[PDB]
This record gives sequence, structure tokens and C-alpha cells, in this order.
Amino acid sequence: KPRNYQLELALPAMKGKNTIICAPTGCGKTFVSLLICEHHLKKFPQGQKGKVVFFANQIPVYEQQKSVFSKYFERHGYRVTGISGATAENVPVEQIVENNDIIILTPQILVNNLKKGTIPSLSIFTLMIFDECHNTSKQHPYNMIMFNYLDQKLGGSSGPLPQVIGLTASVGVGDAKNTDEALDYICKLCASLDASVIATVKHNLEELEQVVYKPQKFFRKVESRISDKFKYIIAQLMRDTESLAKRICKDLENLSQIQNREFGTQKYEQWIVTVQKACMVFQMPDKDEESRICKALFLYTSHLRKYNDALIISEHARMKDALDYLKDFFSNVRAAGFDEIEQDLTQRFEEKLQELESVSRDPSNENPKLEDLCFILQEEYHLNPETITILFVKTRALVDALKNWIEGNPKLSFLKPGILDHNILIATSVAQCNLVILYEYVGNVIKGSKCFLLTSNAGVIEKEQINMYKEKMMNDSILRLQTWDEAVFREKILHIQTHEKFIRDSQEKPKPVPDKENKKLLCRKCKALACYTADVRVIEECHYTVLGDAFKECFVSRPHPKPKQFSSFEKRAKIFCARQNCSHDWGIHVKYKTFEIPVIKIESFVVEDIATGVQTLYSKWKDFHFEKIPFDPAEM
RNA sequence: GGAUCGAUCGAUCGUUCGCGAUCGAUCGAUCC
Ligand SMILES: [Zn+2]
Repeated sequence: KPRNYQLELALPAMKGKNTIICAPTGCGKTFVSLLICEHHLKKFPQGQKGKVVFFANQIPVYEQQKSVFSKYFERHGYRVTGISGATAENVPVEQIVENNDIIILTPQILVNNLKKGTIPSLSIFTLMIFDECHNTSKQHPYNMIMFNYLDQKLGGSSGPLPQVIGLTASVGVGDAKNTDEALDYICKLCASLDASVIATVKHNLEELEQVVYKPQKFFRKVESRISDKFKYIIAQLMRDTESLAKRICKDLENLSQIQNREFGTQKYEQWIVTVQKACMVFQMPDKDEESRICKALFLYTSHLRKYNDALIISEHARMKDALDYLKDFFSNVRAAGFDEIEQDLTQRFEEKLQELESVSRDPSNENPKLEDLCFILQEEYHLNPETITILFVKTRALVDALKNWIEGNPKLSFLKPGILDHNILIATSVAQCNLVILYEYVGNVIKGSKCFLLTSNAGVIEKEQINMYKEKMMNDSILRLQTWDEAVFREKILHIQTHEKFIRDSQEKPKPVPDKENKKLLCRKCKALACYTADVRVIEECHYTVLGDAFKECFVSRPHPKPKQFSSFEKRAKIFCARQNCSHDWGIHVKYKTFEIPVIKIESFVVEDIATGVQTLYSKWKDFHFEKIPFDPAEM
């Protein structure tokens, strides 16, 4: 049974104009979209049929929307199906669209089809319902659909142009500082969705006040540790590793020019990966000791990165998890690495391991952040013993660390590990949500509850304060835009989307000139010859592979831990560099149609030209420019 | 494998305020 709040939300898009309907609850969002769909299909006279498309960006929400739509739009003689990645293989999407009314297709499918050629005009549909439409920022699938829509609208060939009603919960803030910029951002979002009304509950505010789901803020600024003996030991090990790495690279400080570096920080990680990317371009003409020196610096730099991550984990999470993480890394890479460089580094680590284990088991070196975390958890749990809480950490190296700390803490017994009969649900990003804890993690909260923010920096505190200020500013700007009439808003959005179309069509890249030289690829940590670009074939303008049989013996197969097909191939195993001690992540082994193909990634490669002898480095395939010969199945 | 979004950090230019802007790196999440 619809209520007055539903009808007040659904009022402006009822008349036949595009809206930015924003309801916070998910059930309310589903209900307003359902009512809009029902009255859009009911208002059509005989002989004409609607083709409403509902866009869902997530697979579980696609399942949920398809379920509710097929449960409600079932007795009315309406045909409803849906498309996804595991459904759209060799299936005539044109036949579905021409013979369905309430397709609940995901947006990437429509982008792929519009780029392919199928479904040429966007006027086939009549009602586009975007779920969580605030994601339309730049180059998104929603924004690609809107690009094609605006291309169709502003090209002078406007036909039965479908409604593009957007549905959300928060209209979004962007990076606003003052109300003019927030108003400009809201107008830009509205014009990108091409709507002139923003539906928002105003006359039935107590309907939302009945169920609002808003928490209170409970900032707890904490102090870091002071007796950082372990940080001293790991810093000494860092200094030793870097000094012995400097024996083979005299100018190691000069490859990266940023600033002075300090251990246990993200800046050190950036310096580590920059100097990692720096030394894989060496041009020593021996080509045999070049492999060993490149392997040596890769091993040293990967070790330094691992110690830096261990330092970060020890700074944030508890001690023993950081030590066990380092021991696990040394166990997994020791089981693969058997050279004397690994022998030296590993023997240095076990030489320090006795001191590390002695300093790890000291209760006097407990982190105060976890101390007052369990202290606030204990007071609130003694206040309420049926409360399920959710804790957010920034990194996946900490979600298991906090779970281990929960399991190994004897001061608490009511908690259960909830890695995402489950008391506390430890997760990293995203039910009842009766308690939310943000441990050193800055992000979104709007997605008798409480929100305890724990941090060792006041930057997060001032960031959240200006986040509340920008939320208030966005609400005021929304009310100001709702004050306006239909005309001036319409030519304002028309001018700004004309400007957006101008810059979008102006910012077009030409075709890169393909080189006429046969440049080749080499492994990252090994610098051995992998394959020339003349034997590289591109499948669907995104994936690349090698068709030579000499390449087939250059790698080895390792079974994939998480294999899953994506609409074109199916994944069987990863390919690794088959050398003495390389074991580097080259790519992945799939089947496209019948053949087995090892599709590779240029991220873990270094490309050199046979003529000039320079080893340049690329990170993604689009930046790499060469004669992309298409893959022909007639060869092999 | 490929593309996309979000958060942190760093480099470069323009104005000595608050900063604005192209590029880059790490971590997390989604879809194909
Ligand atoms: Zn290799």
C-alpha cells in the first residue's frame, strides 16, 4: 500500500519530466521506481507498448530488483527478464529488447552493445530508471549512456526520446567549498542526467522522521605509541637492506627525486615503487649479469615494500599480526625463492626474529588505539548485549589482523569474527548497523546508531567536520534549486551540457601512428626475452595474447584461486615466468571459444626496441602504441 | 585479464592568502 510520502516523491516524474528522485531508504527507492514503472506502462493507449529499462550497477541489487519486478509485474500481463555478464553470451540482445518491456539490464551491457552496433538508436526504450544515479560523474557506464543520449538529443534527430528519471539517496557533494560551487556541481550532475526537477520530501517530513537512520558522531582522537622498539628494529633492517642494495647501484638516491623519506609511511611506499620502476630500464650490454642485478634490486625493493607494509600494520593494528604477516611472507616467498640473495635476506630476518619475538610478547607494548577501541567496545557492550557492530579498516591486510586480535583478546568474550552467530562484522568497504566504528578509515557514512571515528591525526577530524558542513551546504543548495522554476533551470542546464558536449568532442585523441619496428617484451624481475610484438594478437580490442609456439614453453601454469568467466572467455589458471627463480605474474590462461590462450598483461612487462636499445616502461595497454594485429582463429 | 568510480599520498605549472589545475603511485570496491 503506497503512502503519501511515496506519492509526493513520485509526483514530478508522474507528469512526464525527468527527475533526480532522492529517497534514503532502499525499500522506498524500490517502491517509487515500481510505482513510476506501473503508471508509465498503464498510461499508454492501445497499440503502443513501453520499454522501460532499469539500470543496476551491482549483481546482488540486480537480483533483488529483478525479483521484486518479476513478483509485482507478473499478474498484469507484463513480460520482464534481465541481462547480466553470466547471461549475455551469444544471446540476441536485440531480440530480447524488441520482445520485452521491463528489462533490468546492467549499464555496461548497454554501453558494450551501443559501441558494438546492436541497438543503434537509444529511442527504443521509453523510461530509463537509474538506480543510485549519483555515480554519473565521468566516463562511468551511466555517463557513457548519457553521452550517447545527449549525442542523440543534440544532433537534431530527436525521436521518441526516452525518459531518464534518476533515483538515488544522496545527491552528492563532490569537492565543494562554497555554495556557488556546490550549486554548480548539482547543476552539472542534473544536466549530465538531463533533468529539470529534483524530487525531495518537503511536505511529509515526519514520514522520514519516523524512520530516518541517522547516527550521532563520537570522535575519539587517540595518540600513537612511544616505545617503538620494533619500529627501530625494522628501521635498522630497512637501513641494512637499502645500504646493501646501494652496493650495486651507486646513484640509488638519484633515480627518484621527491623529498626526504621516513619509514612506515605511504610516502616511503611511493618512493619504493618509484625506485622499483626506475631500475628495470638498465642498459648493461652484458645481458647475463643484467638479469642478476635487476633480479637483485627487485628482490631488495620487494622486501623493503614488505617491511614497510609490516610497519604500517604494526602502527595501526596489533604487534603479533604484523610479525605473523612478515613471517608468512617470508614463508611463501622462501618456498619459491632459493637463491643466495633470498638466503642472505632470510637469514638476516631470522637473526632479528628472536629479538622481534621477545619484544612482541610484551604486554607493556600494547597499542593504545586498540586499547581504547576495546575499552569503548566493552562499555557499549555492557550497556547493550544484543548489539551487532561493524568495523571498517582501510586495508585488507588489517581485516584479518583485527579478526585475529578479536580472537586472541581475553578481556572480551561476547564477540565473534565477522570477516566480510556473528556479533562484530569486520569489513573494509560496502544491515541493522547498530554500531559503526571507523578505525583510521576516511570515507562515506551515509551508505540509535553511533559512528565512533578513531584516528591518530586531526586531519581526519577536520575532514569529517567539513564533510558535515558540505552536507548542510548540499541540502541548502538542493532547496535553493527546488525554489527555482522550470524555465531558467532548463536553459541553464542546456547551456552547461552544450559546453560539456563541446569539451567532450574537442578532447578527442587521434589515431596513434603504429611503429614499423618489431619491438619485444621482457620480464620485469628477470629481463629475459618473452615475445616480440609481431607475435602478439589482440582479441576484442582489450585483451592481448601470444600465438607463437615458442612462447608456449616460456611460461608455466598455476591454478587460479578464484576463477570466473566474464562473457567472452573462461579462466583456468595464471601463467608465471618459467625460469630459474622468476615466478613472476605474467598473465592468465583462458579459453575464448575452443583454443587455450595465455592472455598477458603489459603491467608486468618491460618493452624494448631492437633498434635503439632503450627499455621504456608502460603501465596499461592503451598507452602502448604498436601494430595491433587482430587475432584470427584461422591461424591457430 | 580490460574498463570505470571512490579514499590517502607525492611530483609539475599558475600568484607570498585558502589554493586551482594536467599527470602519477598505493589500497579497497563494482561491472564486463
Ligand atoms: Zn621472468
